[PDB]
Amino acid sequence: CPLMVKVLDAVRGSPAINVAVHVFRKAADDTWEPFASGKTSESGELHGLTTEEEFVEGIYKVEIDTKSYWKALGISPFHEHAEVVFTANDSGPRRYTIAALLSPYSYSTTAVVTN
Amino acid sequence: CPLMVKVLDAVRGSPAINVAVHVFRKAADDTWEPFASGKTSESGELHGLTTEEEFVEGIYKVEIDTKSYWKALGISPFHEHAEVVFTANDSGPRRYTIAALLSPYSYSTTAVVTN
Amino acid sequence: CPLMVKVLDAVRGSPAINVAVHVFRKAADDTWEPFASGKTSESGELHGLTTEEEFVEGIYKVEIDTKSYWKALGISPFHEHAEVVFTANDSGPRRYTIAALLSPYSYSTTAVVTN
Amino acid sequence: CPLMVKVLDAVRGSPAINVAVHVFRKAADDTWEPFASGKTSESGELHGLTTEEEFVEGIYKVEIDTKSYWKALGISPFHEHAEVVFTANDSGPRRYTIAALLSPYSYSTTAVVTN
Ligand SMILES: Cc1cc(-c2nc3ccccc3s2)ccc1N
Ligand SMILES: Cc1cc(-c2nc3ccccc3s2)ccc1N
Repeated sequence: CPLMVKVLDAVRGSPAINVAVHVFRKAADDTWEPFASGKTSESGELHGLTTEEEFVEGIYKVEIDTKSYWKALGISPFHEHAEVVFTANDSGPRRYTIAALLSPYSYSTTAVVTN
Repeated sequence: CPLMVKVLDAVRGSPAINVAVHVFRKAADDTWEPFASGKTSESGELHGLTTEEEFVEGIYKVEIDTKSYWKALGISPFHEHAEVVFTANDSGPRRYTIAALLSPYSYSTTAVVTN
Repeated sequence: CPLMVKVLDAVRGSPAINVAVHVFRKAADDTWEPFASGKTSESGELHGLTTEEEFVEGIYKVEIDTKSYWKALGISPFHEHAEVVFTANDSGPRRYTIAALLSPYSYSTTAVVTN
Repeated sequence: CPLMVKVLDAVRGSPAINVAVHVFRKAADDTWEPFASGKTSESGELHGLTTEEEFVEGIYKVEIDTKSYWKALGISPFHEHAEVVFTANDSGPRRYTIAALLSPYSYSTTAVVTN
């Protein structure tokens, strides 16, 4: 509910299906601890990463494994992955959608924060 | 069902709400005839523009009235509107989503074509 | 000099070379009159479209012929072209760079306005 | 010369000036070692980060300090920074331009790779 990831393919004009996504939370020692992960669905979406109880304020990193996605399509890509790093705050809207639009040599990302 | 428009605001990190959208279809005389229109919802989406029966193959133009959107937020914009021009074909997937991500001096658009 | 167009290819990570560009200006009768045209160089850039004297106040449309670009590379893209429509020089003369980043099913455009 | 960074502001339609950029290279022990750093000029560009001799094969991370950029302009943005991670020079030496287009809740990045 509170954190969703959506991935789109700008070459095929389609959801980016079966993309691995890893979420990390910054620890007190300034290391990235694993938090949640999954693979995007047939709709390009990854739901159920976390719960309101566990998604406390902090710095989070969403890593989208774009290189493996392009390699599986036979397309040489530029990036190792796409990383989205942000602070979650409780004074802001409650639902976070991290969206990424992928091309072999480019990506765009935006946050949609609602409620 | 066959044609949906989704608009996002990259300044606020939100759906772009109440954006006027006008759809045109190219006529035989190479003029743009009005086809469908509406305003985006609270989710930034505009549904119900057309039906499968009416959405025949042809060249379509989706005009998103970005200038009025930014002016209503007190932000000086660059573009008069964002225009998305494309051919609809029956050999391709059946549902078209035209997505646009808006900033005052920039926009990005992508097509998600599924089924 | 006062109007430059730069086009990049997000699939190859390269300038988009030999892209046709047509510029129009809205006339008093609300028709798009031809204003200037050209093709991008090896650097993806198109210079020398107009002069300070000729580039008067008005509403301009920069049409970037993306479909022909992709088709020549063996890709059947979504868009017919990318159109950038804006009011120019209404505060006085300015220098405009219209940049476009192209993918088969997506494009992004931004303006850099100086002076 | 072999590595350049260019940053644009999609809110103002201008180069993003005085943006801090830190480059890291992955070491044999899989740690990110500092490689180069600098700030964008009035043109939004950062030149002279490295040399052909020093810019050997490896995995590099270009960290663009977008949060500090927006905060200085009175905007509380979403991202901590924009990170661009890529393998460089594995086919031989190349010239890399990392471009980023910034909005408060979104960024786009592309690579132009030549030679
Ligand atoms: C980064 C980016 C994202 C999008 C989209 N987000 C969403 C989010 C939810 C549903 C459809 C879409 S489509 C569209 C254009 C760009 N550039
Ligand atoms: C990431 C991105 C970058 C650009 C631009 N790169 C350059 C590089 C050199 C000169 C002008 C421009 S403009 C345009 C659109 C997007 N989305």
